[PDB]
Amino acid sequence: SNIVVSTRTGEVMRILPRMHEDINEEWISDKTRFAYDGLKRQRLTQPMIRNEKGLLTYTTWEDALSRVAGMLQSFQGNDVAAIAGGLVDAEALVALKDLLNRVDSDSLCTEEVFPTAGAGTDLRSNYLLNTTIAGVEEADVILLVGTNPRFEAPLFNARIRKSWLHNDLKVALIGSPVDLTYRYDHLGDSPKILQDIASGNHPFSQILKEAKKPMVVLGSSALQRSDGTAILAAVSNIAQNIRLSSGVTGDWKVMNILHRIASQVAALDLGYKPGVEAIRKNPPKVLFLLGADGGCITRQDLPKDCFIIYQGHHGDVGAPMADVILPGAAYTEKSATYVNTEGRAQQTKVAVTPPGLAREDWKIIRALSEIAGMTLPYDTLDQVRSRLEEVSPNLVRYDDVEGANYFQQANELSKLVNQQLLADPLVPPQLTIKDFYMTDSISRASQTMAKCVKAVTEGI
Amino acid sequence: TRPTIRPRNDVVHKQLSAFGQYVAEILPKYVQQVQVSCFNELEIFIHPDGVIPVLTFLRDHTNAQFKSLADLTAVDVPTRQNRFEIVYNLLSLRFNSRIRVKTYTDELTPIESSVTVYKAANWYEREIWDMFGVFFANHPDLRRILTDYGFEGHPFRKDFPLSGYVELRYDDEVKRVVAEPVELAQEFRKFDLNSPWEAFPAYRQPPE
Amino acid sequence: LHHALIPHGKGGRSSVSGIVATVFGATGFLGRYVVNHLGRMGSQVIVPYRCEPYDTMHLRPMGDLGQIIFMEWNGKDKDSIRKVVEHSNVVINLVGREWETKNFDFEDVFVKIPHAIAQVSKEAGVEKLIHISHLNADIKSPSRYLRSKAVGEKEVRAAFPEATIIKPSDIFGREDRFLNYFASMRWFGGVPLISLGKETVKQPVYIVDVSKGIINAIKDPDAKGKTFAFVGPNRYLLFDLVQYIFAVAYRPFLPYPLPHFAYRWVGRLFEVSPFEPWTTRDKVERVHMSDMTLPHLPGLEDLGIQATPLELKAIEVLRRHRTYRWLTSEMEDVKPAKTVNI
Amino acid sequence: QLIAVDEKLDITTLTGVPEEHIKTRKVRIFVPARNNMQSGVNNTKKWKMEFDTRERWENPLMGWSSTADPLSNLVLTFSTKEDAVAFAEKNGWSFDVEERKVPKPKSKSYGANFSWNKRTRVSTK
Amino acid sequence: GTSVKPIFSRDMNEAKRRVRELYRAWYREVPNTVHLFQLDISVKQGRDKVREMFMKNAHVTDPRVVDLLVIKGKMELEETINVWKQRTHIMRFFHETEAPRPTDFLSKFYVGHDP
Amino acid sequence: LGLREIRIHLCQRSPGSQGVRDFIEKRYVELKKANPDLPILIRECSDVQPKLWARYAFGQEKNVSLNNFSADQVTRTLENVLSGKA
Amino acid sequence: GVRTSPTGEKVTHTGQAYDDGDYRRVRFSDRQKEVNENFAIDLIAEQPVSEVGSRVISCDGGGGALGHPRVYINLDKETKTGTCGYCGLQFRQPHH
Ligand SMILES: NC(=O)C1=CN([C@@H]2O[C@H](COP(=O)(O)OP(=O)(O)OC[C@H]3O[C@@H](n4cnc5c(N)ncnc54)[C@H](OP(=O)(O)O)[C@@H]3O)[C@@H](O)[C@H]2O)C=CC1
Ligand SMILES: [Zn+2]
Repeated sequence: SNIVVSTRTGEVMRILPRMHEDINEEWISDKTRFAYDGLKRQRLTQPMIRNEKGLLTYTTWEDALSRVAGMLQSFQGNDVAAIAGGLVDAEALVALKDLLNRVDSDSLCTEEVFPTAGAGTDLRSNYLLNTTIAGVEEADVILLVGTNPRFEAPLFNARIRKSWLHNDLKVALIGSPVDLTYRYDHLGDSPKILQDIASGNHPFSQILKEAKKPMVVLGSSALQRSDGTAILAAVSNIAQNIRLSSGVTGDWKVMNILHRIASQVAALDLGYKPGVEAIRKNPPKVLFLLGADGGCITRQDLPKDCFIIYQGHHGDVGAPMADVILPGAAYTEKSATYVNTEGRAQQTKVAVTPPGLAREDWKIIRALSEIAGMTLPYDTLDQVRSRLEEVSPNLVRYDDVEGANYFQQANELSKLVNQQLLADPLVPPQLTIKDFYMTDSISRASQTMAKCVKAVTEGI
Repeated sequence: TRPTIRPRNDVVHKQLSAFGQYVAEILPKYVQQVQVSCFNELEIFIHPDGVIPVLTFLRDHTNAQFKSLADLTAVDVPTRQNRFEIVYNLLSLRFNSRIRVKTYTDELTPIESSVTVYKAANWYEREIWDMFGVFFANHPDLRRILTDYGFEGHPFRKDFPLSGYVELRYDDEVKRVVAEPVELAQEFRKFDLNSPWEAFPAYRQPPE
Repeated sequence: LHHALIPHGKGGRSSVSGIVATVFGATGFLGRYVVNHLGRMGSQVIVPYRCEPYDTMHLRPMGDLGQIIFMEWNGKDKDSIRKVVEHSNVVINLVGREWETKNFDFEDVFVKIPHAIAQVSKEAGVEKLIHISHLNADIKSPSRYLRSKAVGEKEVRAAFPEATIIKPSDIFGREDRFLNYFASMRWFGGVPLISLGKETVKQPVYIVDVSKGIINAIKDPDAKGKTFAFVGPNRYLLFDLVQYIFAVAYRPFLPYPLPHFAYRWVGRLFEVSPFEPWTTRDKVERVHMSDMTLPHLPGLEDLGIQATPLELKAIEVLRRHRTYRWLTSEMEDVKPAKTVNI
Repeated sequence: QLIAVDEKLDITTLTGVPEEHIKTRKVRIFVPARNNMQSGVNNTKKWKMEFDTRERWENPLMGWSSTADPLSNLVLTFSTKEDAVAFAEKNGWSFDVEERKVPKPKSKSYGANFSWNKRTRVSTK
Repeated sequence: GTSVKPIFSRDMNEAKRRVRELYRAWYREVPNTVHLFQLDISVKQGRDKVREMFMKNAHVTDPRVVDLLVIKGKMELEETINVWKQRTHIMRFFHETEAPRPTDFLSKFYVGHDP
Repeated sequence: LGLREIRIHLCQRSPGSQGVRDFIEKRYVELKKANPDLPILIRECSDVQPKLWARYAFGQEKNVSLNNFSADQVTRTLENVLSGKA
Repeated sequence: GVRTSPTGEKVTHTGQAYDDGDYRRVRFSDRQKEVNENFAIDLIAEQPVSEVGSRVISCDGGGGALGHPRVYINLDKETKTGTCGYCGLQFRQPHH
């Protein structure tokens, strides 16, 4: 969502909506509006290392960078891995990719899981919301699979409600019968139903066939479960059946994926491996936690005497388990590029500078590279964005959302794997409003969201 | 409409319109526009090449006799290709009248000095050069007048920051006054005062 | 790092440097330069003073609003020292006198006071201590000044093991007693020199270099428990140095040899002044003593300071001693002096 | 007579700006967004040119907000985007330009509040 | 013809000749400035400062900009010769008090956020 | 020697990428069948030029232009990149 | 309602007090810290609640034109008094 940060004397005062007719219209989410105070609560301000007693203690930038560089120079290849968090910018992602490549490492992963079978991340349209948000107001039917769009993407749900109200849009859901603020046809929560729709046995399959502009949306939260590849294959089968029966209506792009992580799409565009399984297969000796506060990897899943480096802006579940802490900037403290769930690249602006000794993330990575001897070829923001263009050109087009349709190739490549589905009902992580308020480090540090959760749990 | 509204004077308006037409007729080569404001002020917009002729006419013609130069100054409008606007205010004691002559220039195009027509211009032009960087050709002595010695830049330009670029302090190591990059204990607090609602419908611009 | 002490700004007057420095002897020759350099970067400077507050006026324009705090202190009172060093993370000791008063002798200003400062700073949680000694300080010198310097240096080291000790040699500057001292003896007709000053070697150092070295040692993590020697790039014979001094000042140079006992007697005669003595016996001893060479010690070049030669800075001190005839003479007109370099 | 200069306009050496504040500065050219708290649109007509935000810190005395860059409050107003771009180029500043965002024309119908069969019928007034 | 009129020079050659005249005048003036203002710098130091100030604008290709630069330099010289400037103004050209700002990436990263 | 990933940056509607487009829509799938573990990132170029990137061990990478190529030309250069032949 | 910080520093009505490790306390050495002794919150808490026999009351702070702009307070809630948004005076209807 396009926003306005209003500051005064170098302090964030409030967040307001900024009108974008194609993304958020005139509205923002409550998490967007009221979670900014979490940027003042549990902040990493100075570098930290472990002392002789095994406790985190403050340190100059020079010594922490030298320690990390010395540990990086020892190991190489598969022994060095990095996990990116949910609020990581494209510049930091590409800097970390380059830094780990100079060591000949490819274990660059994200906590959010996307299936790699078939095309995987090879084709962009495989993991994008191809119809786009504004295109929702053109569809005549939409099928939702294994998601709660109300809490995962509140403005997307608002757009769906708007089309339901004005365009008489027909909505169906496969999953838990959550309250979406509009009436929908609930088909159930068993994933097998998807296969039934593809088969044509199900009543709803005919409904998709008659529709001129059908849309199928698969939430990335359903892809987090064990049979995510099978679910994606079934959804692609449904979309391909629609395209084969009704023919090509044009540039309609039936198939969609709804993301919930701000950093996921940029990481996939840059070539990061989705999921963590690559690290669990080959545990590393040095681990970079670029704002990774999801708790997917702990010290039980790693070899003992593992050198964990955390780089972020908040003290959360990922910081106390690290050996070196490098304080980074938040999204209000840097000019950073984030890519939309529909693929639209946008850039933030600096409202205030990072507190204390905190620095920009790509600058941290570049300084570490220079200390370690493998200096990266970029010194300024323009040069690192030139590198971003070199890796993925769409990351420098800052309002473009057009892209290619490679659904045929992805569908063909998804048929070579025949993984079995699970007989486990689809349950989204967010089931009621109470689960909506705290999702990431900033909103968990926010005292306003604690009040919201308390008020929802006991109304009083 | 009587008590709180400033009264009108149509006689002066008619006289000023007639004289503006007169001046435009006599000098078609340089006069580009003539205006009379609602409070009876006559304005003449001319090409930059007509500074010396027009002013000379306005000083020496029997019907003009604008013997006094009240004020000469510049206005900075960055959105215009010709950034700077040169304004001459003249007073006629014989006919008890005031006139305004406006021309334009940019950062690199010199303006002809009007010292020969009016002696009073000598300092004003200097001030313009000091505050906006407009060069005046054939000035007897053109140099900085208001700023400090060795001052870099022209403060009255819109892109010049309010507090400037350098500040002064006494240093005891060198035993003298030194200039350093400006640093403020309290930054100037910019205020957004403009209302999001239109105030004067009469001045509304076409919406393109 | 105590967030309130995290550096902020561009290193200017209104910036925050993260340094809270108590500068003892800030109303002296070196103290003004040290306080000026500290206040340039925007440091909180605490000035303990025992003189009249008027004599501190020149130190007030050197810092931003609230960045220079003047407090009274007594050298013999440890409570005063604790009061002035309680909130500081750096303590610099520039206390010293070139003569003995009826209240303080050489072992009072160079042994007792430095030891008390070091001990109170160590027990008050001060992190960094800078102590100034002399290059020629040793316990077997004929000068009681230098013997007290050496004793106080070792006592400060004992009380504050991780202290930084800096040993300059013959600091020259506008308010010095090195160039001004030799320029002022023109009023006695001739220049008395022991053995005509042909057996003495001096290596004077610029005042700005010493202040910069102190500031750099403050912000150098590796300089915790080291000992530095601050010397100039050139070594001169005393005769050549004084001749160059008189040449820059454009005064007639009429040196003559004076025996050691006679010069010591004139120093004792001048010692009787209840005010600042023109010269003393200890001053005579230190002037005619060769500068020690300690190559094993770190120097200014190890703190990033390139020592400024006397030739580029003698005019700024000695132009005041010229007459009206020679007042406008330039710098490169005086034919730099002969150097005993290695 | 005219001399026919065929070079790019560059007044950088004449403005007296320190070279630090010419090469490392990034300006933004944009039409400001409407304040979402009011419906007035009079502040979204002209183009603005502003500079990148620099560091602000707290004064050790009184806790005021101190700055070190002179262009913190410099905002310029232009009638068209091309004028702002020309000004930035001739002043030697590197710029980023955001296209104007105009609200789409809406289709409003009062009678739609009382539809016989559509979903737009309201439940209260 | 781009409809642009000159100040003094019509091409780069005349502008270069005016630059050379101004440079000669400054080079001749430097020793008198050192003597009159009682500066603690050498004549070579002042002449190198003049050379640096002239070379700071070596990239200009517009004769009008070169003309305006020469005019400003003439005013500066006229200020210096007539002793309108003071020792402080003359010594501002050297920045003796300003601490040198490091230019490499690591030092900028250590001190703060400015590029 | 050791290839790690390859990138095809093709511009969506410019004529110079037309042949490249044909490749992606005719014989990319077969290629992905042959190299099921090699990242082959298909990305959308601006109005400038189509090109192919090849990254090797320790971060070394090189690019080749694909302007006005044909499907045969692009598969030829891709197979040259894949094998130890330039 | 001044209280003493653990370090011994007086706490202002805004609640500000330098910590033990804060060097900025050195400005109060040989001098004093200025703390206003009359706490407005405690002073306004001492005022008795005014009983009125109307649903809506008016407050101008006293003194007529020397007070604050006149405002009207609703007193329909029985579990909470009506507070003036300028003066802090409390009003309520007869209950019990
Ligand atoms: N100048 C030189 O040639 C070099 C200096 N030395 C050492 O460098 C240090 C500083 O040098 P410099 O500035 O020239 O010396 P100064 O004589 O110029 O100043 C000495 C400072 O110490 C203070 N001070 C002196 N005695 C006492 C006392 N009994 N109690 C409290 N404060 C006192 C003075 O305060 P007040 O004004 O009130 O008297 C004064 O502020 C000294 O320790 C000196 O020994 C090192 C090598 C030579
Ligand atoms: Zn009231």
